[PDB]
Formats: sequence, structure tokens, C-alpha cells
Amino acid sequence: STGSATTTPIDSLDDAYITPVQIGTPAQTLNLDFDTGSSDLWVFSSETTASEVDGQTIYTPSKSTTAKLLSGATWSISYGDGSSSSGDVYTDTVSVGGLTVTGQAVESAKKVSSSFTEDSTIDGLLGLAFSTLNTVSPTQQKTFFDNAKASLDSPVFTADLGYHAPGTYNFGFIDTTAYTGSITYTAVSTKQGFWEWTSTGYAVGSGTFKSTSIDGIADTGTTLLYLPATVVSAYWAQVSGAKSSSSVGGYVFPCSATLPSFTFGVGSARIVIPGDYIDFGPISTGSSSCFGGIQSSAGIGINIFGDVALKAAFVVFNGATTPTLGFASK
Repeated sequence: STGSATTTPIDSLDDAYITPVQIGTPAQTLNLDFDTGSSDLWVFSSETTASEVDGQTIYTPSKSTTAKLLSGATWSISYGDGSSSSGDVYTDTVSVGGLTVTGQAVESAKKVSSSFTEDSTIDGLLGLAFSTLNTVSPTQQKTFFDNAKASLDSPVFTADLGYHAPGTYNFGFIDTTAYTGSITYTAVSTKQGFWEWTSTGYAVGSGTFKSTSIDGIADTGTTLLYLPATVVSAYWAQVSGAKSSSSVGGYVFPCSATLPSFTFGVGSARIVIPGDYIDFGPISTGSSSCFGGIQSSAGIGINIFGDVALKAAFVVFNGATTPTLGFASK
């Protein structure tokens, strides 16, 4: 089997991407944030505190004939941006783009934090990191990909995120028409539960390539590119008027400046992030100060190849016995 679904930016800045997901019988379609940095499939639901729901589409398990309470199970997750949610668990039928998993753990939110309430476009998350990060207790549950894996034609999924445009998530096959050149594969460590790999270096605009190991995660659920402070400083030093603003919480730059590209290494291959991808617009409406899409990872404790980086590539998440990551230009 295979599946293929279109993923769509939630807003004009590509702050996140939503993908339609069918849950239950009859199908209830929710727009979920596919997140290769976490491993819980959770949804806004009929059980969510009423004051914490504002415009989201909810899953109602009582209306699904295939829904079963996972008795005694609870879940509770916190994300890197301080947001969080928690609740109980049902198993139900979940389909993505024609690919169906029966008995998928669907984590029903009883509580969500403010940032989730305040975003009407995201109905929940569908985690695609390793199942060892799943927060369900007492019995940890498997991700959608983990459950699907053995039925897939090939044990892989791919992320093809668009710049200010829709893209595609595919399961079970590699669309050879979706990228240029070759796919370069690179080693993955699963020790922290992430798609964790080591970039071979970077270049800023037309600058020479700096060979240096950068350990980080391929994280579709993170908007920006978070790299070591040395690297980020070298980037913004090439932008006239750019500065790190404590009040804003990162590098900003005059909206009138031209942004250089940023290149990252994948083995001997190179992925080029165009300068425009690094522009996240005015810090507040009407401001001439624009927020940067490359920021310091200092104090996160890990480097994050988020959407800014991944959308410049066709990315293979290879779930073979020994997982690997592949990157192609497109």
C-alpha cells in the first residue's frame, strides 16, 4: 500500500502546514500538523474543555462506530514553544491520503494550552518521530507510520513542503518526479527518538563552504532553522542592518534588506535555502523590522532543521531496520 496527501501552509508565512486526515467511521476529517519531531497523534475533540476550543474541527468518538476507549490510558505532552495538551485515548481507523491504519491510537484532548486554542487552523498533531517518544501511559502507543510500515510497499515516507504553496506527504514510495538530481542519504541516530542526523557544514550566500559537523533533527513541526550561535552570527553578519533583539527574541532585519541564501551540507551534497525563505515578515503589523528565519539554537539544547530548511528539499524519512534520511534538491 501507499498513501499521498497534500499539505497546505496555514498562513502566508508558512508558520506550519496542515494535512487532512480521516478519523473514524463514518470519516471525520481533521486538519493535522504532521510533526516529524514528536510521536503523538492528538486531536481537538468533543472532550476538550469548551472554553479552549475556538474554530477548530473536533473529533467526536461517540459518533464513530469503530472508536474504542483505550481503557486507563492518558497522555500529556509539552512542546519546545511551551505549548501543551493532554487527555485520554481511543483507538480508531485513521486514513491519510488513501492509506488506512486500523487500531490507531487517537489521543483525545481534554486540555490544550492557549497557543493551540488561538490557532483555529490546526485541529491536532500527527507525530512522525520514533514511537519511543510517545507519551501515552501506561502503554506507549505507536505512530501512524509505525503502524502502517509493514503494509507499505517500502517502509518510508517523504516530505515535500512548499514555499508559500502546497506540498505533499507520501507514504510507502518515492516519487522520482518530485526532485532533481539524486537523493543523498545520511545516517540517523534514534537515541533521542528523533530523526537526528549530522550535517557536513554550511555556506552563506556565495561564500565558501565551511566543513563542520552540525548535529540536528529533521523537524517538520518546527517553523524555523535553529543552528549554533556561531553559524547564525555568520549568516546575519551578511545582512545590512540585522541585529539580535532580546526584546523580540531573535535576529531581526530591515525589511528593505536582501537576504543571502543559506546552504547546508548533506554528505558531499548541498541543499540551498533561497534568501526569501528566511523572511518571516514584520515583527508586528506595520513594522519595518522583519523576523529572521534562521535563529540560534543556544539553550534549546539541540539544532533543529525545521520547515525553513526542509522546504528547500525533497526529504526521505527511511524507516528501514536501520533508519536513514535522504535529501534531494527540487
